[PDB]
Amino acid sequence: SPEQAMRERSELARKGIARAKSVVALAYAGGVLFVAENPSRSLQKISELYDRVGFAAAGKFNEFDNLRRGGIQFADTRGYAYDRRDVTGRQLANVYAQTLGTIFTEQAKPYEVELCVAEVAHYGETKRPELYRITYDGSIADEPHFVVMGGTTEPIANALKESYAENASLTDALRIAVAALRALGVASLEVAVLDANRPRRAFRRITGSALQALL
Amino acid sequence: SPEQAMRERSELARKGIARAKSVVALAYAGGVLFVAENPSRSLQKISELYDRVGFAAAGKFNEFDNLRRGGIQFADTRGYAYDRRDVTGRQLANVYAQTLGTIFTEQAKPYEVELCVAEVAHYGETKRPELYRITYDGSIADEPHFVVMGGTTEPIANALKESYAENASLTDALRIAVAALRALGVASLEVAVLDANRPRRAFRRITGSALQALL
Amino acid sequence: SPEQAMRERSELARKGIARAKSVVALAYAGGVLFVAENPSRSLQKISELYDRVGFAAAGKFNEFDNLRRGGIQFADTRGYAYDRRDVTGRQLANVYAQTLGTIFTEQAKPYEVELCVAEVAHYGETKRPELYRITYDGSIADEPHFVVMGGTTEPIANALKESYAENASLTDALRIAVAALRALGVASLEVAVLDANRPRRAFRRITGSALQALL
Amino acid sequence: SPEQAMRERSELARKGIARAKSVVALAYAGGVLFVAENPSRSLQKISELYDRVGFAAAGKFNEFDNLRRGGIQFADTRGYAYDRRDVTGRQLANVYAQTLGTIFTEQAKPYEVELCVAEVAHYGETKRPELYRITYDGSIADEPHFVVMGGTTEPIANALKESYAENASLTDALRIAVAALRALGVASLEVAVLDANRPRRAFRRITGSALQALL
Amino acid sequence: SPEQAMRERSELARKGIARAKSVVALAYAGGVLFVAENPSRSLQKISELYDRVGFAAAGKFNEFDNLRRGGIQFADTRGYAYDRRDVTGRQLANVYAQTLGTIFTEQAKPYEVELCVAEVAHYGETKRPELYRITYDGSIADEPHFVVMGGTTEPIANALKESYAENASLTDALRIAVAALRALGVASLEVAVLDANRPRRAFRRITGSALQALL
Amino acid sequence: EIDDNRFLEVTYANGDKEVMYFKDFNSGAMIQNVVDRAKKNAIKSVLETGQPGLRIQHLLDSIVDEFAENEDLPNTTNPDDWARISGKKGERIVYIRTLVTGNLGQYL
Amino acid sequence: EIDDNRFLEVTYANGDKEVMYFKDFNSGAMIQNVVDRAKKNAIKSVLETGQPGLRIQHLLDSIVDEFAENEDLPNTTNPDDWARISGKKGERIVYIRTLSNLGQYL
Amino acid sequence: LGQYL
Repeated sequence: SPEQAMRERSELARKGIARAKSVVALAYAGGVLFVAENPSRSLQKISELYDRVGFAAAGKFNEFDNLRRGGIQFADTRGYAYDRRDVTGRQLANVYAQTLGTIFTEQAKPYEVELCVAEVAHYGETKRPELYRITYDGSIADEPHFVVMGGTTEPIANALKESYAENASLTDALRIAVAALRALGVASLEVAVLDANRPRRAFRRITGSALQALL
Repeated sequence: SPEQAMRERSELARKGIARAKSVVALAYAGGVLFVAENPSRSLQKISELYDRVGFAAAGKFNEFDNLRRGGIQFADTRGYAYDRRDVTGRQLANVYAQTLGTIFTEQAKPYEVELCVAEVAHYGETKRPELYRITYDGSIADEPHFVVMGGTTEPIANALKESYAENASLTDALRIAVAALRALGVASLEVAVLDANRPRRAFRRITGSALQALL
Repeated sequence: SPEQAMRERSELARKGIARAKSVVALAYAGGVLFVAENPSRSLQKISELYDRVGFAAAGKFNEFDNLRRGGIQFADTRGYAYDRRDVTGRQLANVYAQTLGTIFTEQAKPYEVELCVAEVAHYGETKRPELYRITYDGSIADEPHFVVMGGTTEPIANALKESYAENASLTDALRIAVAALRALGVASLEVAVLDANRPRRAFRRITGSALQALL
Repeated sequence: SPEQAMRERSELARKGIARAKSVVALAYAGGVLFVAENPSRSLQKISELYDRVGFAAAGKFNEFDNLRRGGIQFADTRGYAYDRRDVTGRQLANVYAQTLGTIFTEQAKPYEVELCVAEVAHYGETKRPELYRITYDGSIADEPHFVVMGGTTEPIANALKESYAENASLTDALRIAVAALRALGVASLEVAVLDANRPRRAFRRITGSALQALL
Repeated sequence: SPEQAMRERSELARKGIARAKSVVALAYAGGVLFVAENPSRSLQKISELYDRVGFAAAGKFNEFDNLRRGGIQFADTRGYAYDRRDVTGRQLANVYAQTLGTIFTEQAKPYEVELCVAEVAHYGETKRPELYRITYDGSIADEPHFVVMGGTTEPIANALKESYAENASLTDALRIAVAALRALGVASLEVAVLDANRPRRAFRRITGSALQALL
Repeated sequence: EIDDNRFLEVTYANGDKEVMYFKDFNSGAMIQNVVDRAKKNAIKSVLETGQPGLRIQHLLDSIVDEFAENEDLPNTTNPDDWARISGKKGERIVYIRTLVTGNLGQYL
Repeated sequence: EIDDNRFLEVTYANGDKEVMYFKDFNSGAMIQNVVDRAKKNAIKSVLETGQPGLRIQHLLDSIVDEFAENEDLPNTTNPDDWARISGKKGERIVYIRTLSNLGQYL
Repeated sequence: LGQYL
């Protein structure tokens, strides 16, 4: 029966994403901000994908780090084969959607993962940040303001719905994101930005004492 | 019993096409017009296939985009192997007729897709637009006037049956197609044409302010 | 038990041939005449195989067009490997029989097809037209006068049994064949001949206004 | 069950062997005579295998023709690899036995075939004709006088038992063989000989008016 | 059922880790100390992995020695491909986690093993020892002070919790580790250190009379 | 033979969807029930409005009500029909659906 | 339609997740149980404070306390009654959901 | 298969 078992994975996967930590990504004046609840110092859930494309995920790590690696592979092979400015967040999001769909209908177990691909404009350029959410189905959604992944997403999504403000500075967006995430110190937070002002590589982690000052 | 399994495959494919947006393609004075109900700005359901051959689809995105890519591959390999004017809409339709049959009988789940291949005459040439509809069965129907794909096709097909007029201009055919499709603004419509007057590449999207003026 | 499962396959292939249009092929003064009931303008059920060997079929189109292509492949590889006058209708018929038997026993679903291979003599030569019918299992039968394929074959076969006349002209054989087939205008008929008088390529379609005059 | 397979496969193939026309092969003064009941003009059940080795079969045409082709292949590869006089009827019979045993145990369906390999002496040489019968399982039997294959073998075998005479001429052996086979004109008989008097190629068909005179 | 297979795999591996001797690893002034209860003189459960990276395991000997070998392979291939100071305990731990996440879900029987990867700083450098524990599921835990593997971990862990002291000398940490392990002479103990003071290769076994003096 | 008389559609091993109207479940008992319901409606009309007699429109309304009241009868399996339909069809009924009344992947 | 009276979460064959609130399960026996629980709360209030009265807040709290104890309105797997609601919906009901050492989750 | 020598 296609209905019982192709759907059977959908509950399985939904359950796996819920027994994980919560991640948020939101647009602010200087680009995009990723704020994840992460206790470990070695294992991460936020990553650079390409010059202006970042990536956050929530769910089984062996699976979303597998996707992290695959996406890095893809982006670099394209950038070298054509050029750096040709790889876009949109292509990456689409590849992740195809790949998560193919795992959903073929592999034994569906990837209990939820992805967010983020993109900002190039240096000295003007364009709105783009956020995409890719689910375990292979579904892809275009988000204008923020993405919330993993755990219980309702309270965080609503708190962000009240607190969100376009063109908020880095400190305000960090306060809003940590506040809505609570609905945690520098020893339990993974924070990075897609700073639109950087010349080439936009991704930049905010850790330690600098993070301490920001929050 | 393969007699019963085939029946559940056909029903599953039919439900998937019904559980999707609606696309129409109709002949007008300057060629063929594709009008689809599409909210996303990145994901598209209308595409150039070859110089004078266009393509619309309705069903599961990843699958009809798989077919989109396969068809592009095919057409370009032929055009280079023989010549550009040898690739015809008829060949393309036939290839998607046999690929969807093979998928429908051999793969685990049948593709839930409905295809429409369109062709117009070459530049300075005279010939009637040809529309073909390829179903998940692999059946190919030759349409003289318009094709309606995906969702509930009856009311749209009837509204077009009353409003259709051969040699309608671009604006009239757009009004007729949007009206019958309603049975939506520039932010929820994907509109493109196979303009028979272009010298080589006939496919041409109509978006933004130009689309705004046309409708 | 294997024989009983084979009985289930025989019926399924027969049901597909029954759910289809009817084709006739008969001998007349100038060679052999194929007359098929075919509404489409792109999809064809009559084809040239080699210089003097023609082919008609009735059943699922994807499967008898697969056979059409395979037969073309075979005939040309032989003609080039040895010579043109070495490829005979008899070899072709035999290959189709072997292939339909292998398909009927080894593949999941039997080809719901019925084939007729026709051959005439070479130019300036004298010899009677040969008709062979190959059925879905691999059986092959030698016909002296006419072959009827697909749909309900009894009334057409009997009407031909009363009307057939050896050495009938092209027009009389066309009238007899259309009459017995009715037991349809140029917009619903596919008509071709294996004209024994042509120097090399004997197959020749009769369409449009010339067909209009003949019938 | 191991017992079920052997008893059931045996019945499935003995049925299909009795479900076919009858062939006889008998020794006469000039060599060996094959007389088969065969209505078709293209499909044959008697064949040359090598210079002095002939072959007759009864069962399912596609399969014993597969064996016919395999045997030809074998004999020619040996004759070229070593020499012509090294290929013997005994080797051929043995290969057919190995192959029919392997088919009978390993393939899905057993070959519903019955084979007879015949051999005569070389030119200007003296030696008795050898007849071997290979059955569907791989069994091989050495016959001194005649082999009867396919259909109901009892009445034909007995009629031959009363009528057989060693060193009978070609005409008498033909009368005896046709008579015992009846227990049919030139339009329903396939007749050939392994004429021991020919210099190299001993196999020779007797068809048409010459056959008419002989019978 | 994915849930029943997960709860069955999990309770068998765990019935193997607790079905084995106990190993402890703890930080002390000169680096990290491994103390395992091991009767054999040839079979070892503590091993050098790379210059500053050590390895201890508890479970099924053939399997954790398989992992021992794979890790050695990995570390040397990296060290040669890039450089020695690029291979870190963190990479190794991560590879073991991916491997124990793939074995557990894909192989027939999960590996019944518990791993501990240890790392110290380079020579003349200052940095805290890092301990990671990889479970048979594929989870990795960052430990600040000590890891206990195999057998009855909870009683041994309770004793270490009371006796542990940072910057304890080699003799004190050995007394604490043997004491908590008892909760055994040089003929039943496997003792090795990751001595941070060594110039390059930090791993060093303590056996025989030197071990005798230390305890 | 109108859309109003379409009761149930039936799928089989072949799976061809064959419509079953109310006429396939008509019986003398149903006819008597319709007549009795029409008589009750006529008596109600006499009680309320005061005009005596029987009307054809009462019969039509009774037919409509009787047909609409039997929409919950069908179930997974129904005998007394299989030995008449699965014969000419040649395939056993595997599914029955009531006709017109009133994210598992991405589907652009 | 506020998310304070959530009762069940149903995922259909189409994959559409819908929250069925109490509005689709207001049986008369459920109303009786609500009233009885409110009266019990009134007993507790009058025996705690002494004032002989019934508060509207008693019934308001009993509304949400009614489903703290199961009423047999939800069922395991797919209920036959749900197959009836699913028939009205036109989409087959697939998931009923009320409202360690197994790998690593981040 | 009755072929036993």
